[PDB]
Amino acid sequence: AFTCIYKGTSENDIVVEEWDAIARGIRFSVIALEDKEDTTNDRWVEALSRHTKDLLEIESYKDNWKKNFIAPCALWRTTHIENKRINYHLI
Amino acid sequence: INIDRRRKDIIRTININPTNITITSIKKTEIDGAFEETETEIKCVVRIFNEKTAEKQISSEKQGTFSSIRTYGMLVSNDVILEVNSRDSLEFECIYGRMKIVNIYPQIVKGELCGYQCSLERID
Repeated sequence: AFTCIYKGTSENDIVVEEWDAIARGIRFSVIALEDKEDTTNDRWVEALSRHTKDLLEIESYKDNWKKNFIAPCALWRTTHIENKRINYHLI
Repeated sequence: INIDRRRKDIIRTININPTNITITSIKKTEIDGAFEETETEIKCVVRIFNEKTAEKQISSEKQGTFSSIRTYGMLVSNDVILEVNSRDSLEFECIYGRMKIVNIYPQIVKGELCGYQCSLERID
């Protein structure tokens, strides 16, 4: 499966006289062709996607978009990670 | 060649297969850096003939679509002076598309005009 996203329309509305026709080009796109798993080793992302699914009753994709996403949906990627040793025993 | 021989030939040739015509002349005159058009009309008996085996061109675009062909020539006597420039045009209503006098070849003998040989676009 997959899910097309409407992006726009061709440059102008062209007339093609030899074919005796009028044409217009609608422009779609598809997301995340390669991704085929919908799973993550980021435990935090898994936890928050589960929380969003339970709270909200919609699909929740974990690491990145998947091509067959079912709108309405949510995504919970991680963008930045910082680690600190705040103590001898604590991180 | 004598002038009278050419006159007889052209008048006879026109009279074998004549067609009455209403050439409408639209002359552009420069006025303050732009054109002012004065439309005038004339009538001439004329013979129309095929001069070229050309092919029909079609020019379709957002301004419009029109198709012309350069096949038809035309022959007209000395009765009326004709002139076609970049700034002047001569056209008329043939039932099968409007004709347009692209070019005028004046048949002159010893500096005396005796008739025009002509070429047309039949603008569909």
